[PDB]
Amino acid sequence: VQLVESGGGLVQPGGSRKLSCSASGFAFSSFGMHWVRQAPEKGLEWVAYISSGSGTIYYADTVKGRFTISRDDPKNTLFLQMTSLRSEDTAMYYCVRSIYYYGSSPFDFWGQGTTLTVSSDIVMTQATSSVPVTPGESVSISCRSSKSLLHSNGNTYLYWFLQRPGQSPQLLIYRMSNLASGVPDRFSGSGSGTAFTLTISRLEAEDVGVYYCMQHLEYPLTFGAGTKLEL
Amino acid sequence: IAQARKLVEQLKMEANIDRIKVSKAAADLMAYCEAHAKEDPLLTPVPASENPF
Amino acid sequence: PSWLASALACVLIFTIVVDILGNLLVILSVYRNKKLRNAGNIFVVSLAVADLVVAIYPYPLVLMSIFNNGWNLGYLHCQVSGFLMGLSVIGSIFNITGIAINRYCYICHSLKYDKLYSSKNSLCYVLLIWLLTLAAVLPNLRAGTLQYDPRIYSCTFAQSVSSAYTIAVVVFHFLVPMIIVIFCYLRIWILVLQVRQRVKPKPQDFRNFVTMFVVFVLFAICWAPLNFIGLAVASDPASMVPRIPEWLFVASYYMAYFNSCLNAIIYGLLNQNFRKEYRRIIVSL
Amino acid sequence: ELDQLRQEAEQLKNQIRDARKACADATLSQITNNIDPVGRIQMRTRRTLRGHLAKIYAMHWGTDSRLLVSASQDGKLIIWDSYTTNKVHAIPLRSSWVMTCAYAPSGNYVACGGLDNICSIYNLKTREGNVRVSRELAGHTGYLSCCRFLDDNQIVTSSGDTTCALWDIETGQQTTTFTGHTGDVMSLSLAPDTRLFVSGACDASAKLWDVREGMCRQTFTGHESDINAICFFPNGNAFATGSDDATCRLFDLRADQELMTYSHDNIICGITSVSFSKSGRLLLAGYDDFNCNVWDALKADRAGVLAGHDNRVSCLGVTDDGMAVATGSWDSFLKIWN
Amino acid sequence: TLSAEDKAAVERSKMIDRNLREDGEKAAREVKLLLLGAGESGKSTIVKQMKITGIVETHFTFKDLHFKMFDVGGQRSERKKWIHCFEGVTAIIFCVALSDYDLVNRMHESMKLFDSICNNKWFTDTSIILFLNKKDLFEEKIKKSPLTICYPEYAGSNTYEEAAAYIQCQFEDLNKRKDTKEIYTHFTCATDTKNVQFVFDAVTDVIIKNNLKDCGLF
Ligand SMILES: CC(C)CCC[C@@H](C)[C@H]1CC[C@H]2[C@@H]3CC=C4C[C@@H](O)CC[C@]4(C)[C@H]3CC[C@]12C
Ligand SMILES: CCC(=O)NCC[C@@H]1CCc2ccc3c(c21)CCO3
Repeated sequence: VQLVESGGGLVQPGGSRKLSCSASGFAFSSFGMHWVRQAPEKGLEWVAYISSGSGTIYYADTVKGRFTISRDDPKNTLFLQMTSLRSEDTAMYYCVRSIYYYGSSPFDFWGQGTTLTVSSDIVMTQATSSVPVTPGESVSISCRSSKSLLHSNGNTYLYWFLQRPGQSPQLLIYRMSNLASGVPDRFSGSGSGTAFTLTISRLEAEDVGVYYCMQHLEYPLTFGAGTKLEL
Repeated sequence: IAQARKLVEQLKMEANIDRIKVSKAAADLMAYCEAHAKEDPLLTPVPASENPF
Repeated sequence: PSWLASALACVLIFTIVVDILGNLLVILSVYRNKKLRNAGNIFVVSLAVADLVVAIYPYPLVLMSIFNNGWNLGYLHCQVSGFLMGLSVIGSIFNITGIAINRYCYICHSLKYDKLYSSKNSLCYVLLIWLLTLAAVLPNLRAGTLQYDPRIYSCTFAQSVSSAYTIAVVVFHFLVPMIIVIFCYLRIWILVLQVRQRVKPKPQDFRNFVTMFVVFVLFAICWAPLNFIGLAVASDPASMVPRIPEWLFVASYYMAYFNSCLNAIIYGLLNQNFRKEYRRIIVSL
Repeated sequence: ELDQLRQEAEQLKNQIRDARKACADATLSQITNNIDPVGRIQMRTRRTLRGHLAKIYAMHWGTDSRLLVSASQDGKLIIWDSYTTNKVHAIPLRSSWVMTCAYAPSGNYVACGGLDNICSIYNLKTREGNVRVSRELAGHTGYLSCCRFLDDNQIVTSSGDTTCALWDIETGQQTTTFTGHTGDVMSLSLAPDTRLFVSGACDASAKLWDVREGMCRQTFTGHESDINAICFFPNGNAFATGSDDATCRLFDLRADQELMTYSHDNIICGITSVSFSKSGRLLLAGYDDFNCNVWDALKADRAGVLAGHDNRVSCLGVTDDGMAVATGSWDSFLKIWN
Repeated sequence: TLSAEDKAAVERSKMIDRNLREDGEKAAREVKLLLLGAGESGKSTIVKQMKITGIVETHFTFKDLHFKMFDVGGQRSERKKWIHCFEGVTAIIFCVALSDYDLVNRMHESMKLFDSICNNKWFTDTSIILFLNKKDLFEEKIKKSPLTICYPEYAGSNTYEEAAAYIQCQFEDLNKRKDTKEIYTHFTCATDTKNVQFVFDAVTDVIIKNNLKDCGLF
């Protein structure tokens, strides 16, 4: 799979810019696309979502109306038209693919991200914003939600992401229990409603970074502040 | 001549295998049916609380 | 005459019972069998509902009126029944037409049928048909042409009040929905005959006409007499109404009433898809 | 010469029958005549999976007892979500003539085959998102009857060439070929430990094979018509057998003889599919009477009738949880009864 | 109520159960056929004419019809146990060798096979397209050898036209459900397109009758 996006750069406030993403190596027509920005120093933030077949489209309240998203199935290309860009719109716009069915793993693969520089809801809070760690240790990151995330059907909508330094986020655990494909079995998620833990066993190099917790119970999608790890 | 030999060999080699009494087999089947009867949602109508359909 | 009233009452009771029977069986047939939920069978359902809508409220009212020899009800109770008779007598005839174009399509322009008559297209076509029926029935309230006729004992469409509206009703409840049906079924029969003759190179050939064309054009026979009487009384309402005997008038109004169940019979029992499964309905119900 | 060998085979069969008679002392009805009847069981349909546009021929549950795969002649096999009646996947087929389907115990693969002589393998857990054909297992010269997964790397298939064959998914070549049937194999059931399997053919015989070496252990005879369905007892020491004689028969692996026959004077049509319950107390048989009959597997009494289908019930399966049974018929409908 | 993912799941399961509708519509519009007959009865020649391992599927578009075709004789197994798979086929193309009436007799096996096929429970309403093959060699074969050897209960002229007409009449009465199904018999016209044209005409007749029965106009 390969998600690469382009079209970023400098722009004057209130202008218009057209972000595009080139998707290859997978059935783009079946996957639902997301746009997730990340401020230069803040955490990640959901933007918009388009479903398979362009049926249902959702937007974040901060970008509703001003931002419109469209997809090009036969050319395997995703667009995000932006109108009236504001100062707070400067961020790292990632492109995320998500397939929704029974047993699927949404938000599995993430793009690179375009550099854009401009010159009611469930709120997530992470208890600790920085945990020093050492090789061979086992830490448990804690994340809390305003509302209990355990739905009636029994699926608790939590997602754990990992931000490598200067790289793209990777899904680790979806729905708090299920490990993503390609992720080592060291990680382990558990908890209950509004109380979530991520247990890392025998953590090693290429594992330090910032960890985000996601809710998919309802739109808009919100992330935690981000627990940052250092050696 | 090969087919008849193969059939004879197969019948001979499958003839000499251990048999149990039919009554013992019936008792074993009844014991299995009685032991696992409590965990059979088809036999006894499960209450709607535990019925996923 | 007592014999006249008795025969008219017998005609109405027969019509009511057979119409209710047929309409109920055909609606629950489509409700039961998934194979019968074809996009082409929606029009048959619409025709059944249209025929049934007077099989309950208005027909018993006029039956009691004959049994009472007088309008023993209210004014509003009269224009609410005339309105429903109008809806039935226009919706049934429009749904017969809709079925006509539907079948021409299946059996002729079959290559472009899947998209032209899809489920969404058929579901918006039946609603369009019903909207046309409602828009045709509605204007008589402002014209005040709905009133109780003592001769036939019904709050029916008065053919003498409005001339222009009568001739418009004539033109779109009998010249068009007859020409369309004639064209559709004649074309289907001709196409079948051509397909048969393209391969190999008589009593069954005639039988066929009898069971497609003649059977499905039976509706245009029942309304023809009173729908010509309407034109006659629209030509000169002052003098033509005394010039037409009440014999023809009543004989027509009961033929037109009988056609309301004739339609449910020819599109009901006369369909092998429903006929074969009718006996399953009786055992199940 | 060969006459001597034929006489030796005849006397071996005679002494085998004599040994089977000697071990026969009391039938299952005599042992269980003191048990209480299960009573009139009423099982009402809870879900109806629609979307197939042709007479279906196969269905198989997943090990999670929520996802089931069904195959029909419209060239499509669909994996359904039983709880919500959702079609998670729809995999087109190269050949629309499909007569069997399988769901891998891990759930990553499905198999299908038919008149095309190929038991195709499809990959579900693919990073590209779509379902791809992993391997096409060809070279079995006959219409396939029942593909069944052993693991994610092995599969057992039965064809109309009177031979069953254990394959290897990654190599594409059959590890073992089971021979001995003189009629077209039409059914196959795997033991719970995946160590043995039994198949039924037109010879009115069910042969108990062994996966390890391939020799046929026991041959069960007593039917008077071809065999259309086979299913083990949950204990794994017994298996039922459905045929065209309108008689389901329960066989014993250890006693090596027929145990009880399930017959009713009313039913005279064949049996297309059989199964069992979690406890094995009752077994469900799908007839051509357009209905499924629930037989008390310990008293040969018709416990109830699952009459909800308008055509012949091709196949039916019971979940691993034992919570529900899903039956499929030629009217292109799946009914989950409970 | 439904969650955010369950709504997307049902949207997926509604687009999947939307492409299936178009797939089924395409499958219904196209025409399916069967090939049956004795060994070396002329299946290969008709297949190669109309074209220009268990199932030899054949596709050929003619006059805007996909014309799916199945040659099943490749695989040898219980015919009665997969013949219900082909129920609902538009028509059965049956190939008969006219000149094979004397070799071992094969016309008796051909007529037995035709009787077995036409009287199946599944093939009740399915019309049968009948082809009579190798008539050219048949003419000289009956010029040299008498026809009475194949048909002892026969008395008539040994000319081509009369013999062919009698064979057609004899084969056309095997079916008992004469009212429901109709047999379209044809003599192959060497290397002309007339064979494919006749197949198209017969399948058009079957489709028209099936559509009439579906509408209830029958
Ligand atoms: C099959 C189609 C033509 C319908 C056939 C039924 C019609 C034509 C028949 C059946 C019963 C008949 C009616 C029976 C009684 C009367 C009363 C009197 O006023 C004479 C005419 C009238 C009103 C008859 C008119 C013709 C009639 C309505
Ligand atoms: C000349 C008209 C005619 O002969 N027959 C149509 C009269 C029918 C029968 C009863 C009724 C009630 C309302 C209405 C209509 C009718 C037509 C338009 O609105």
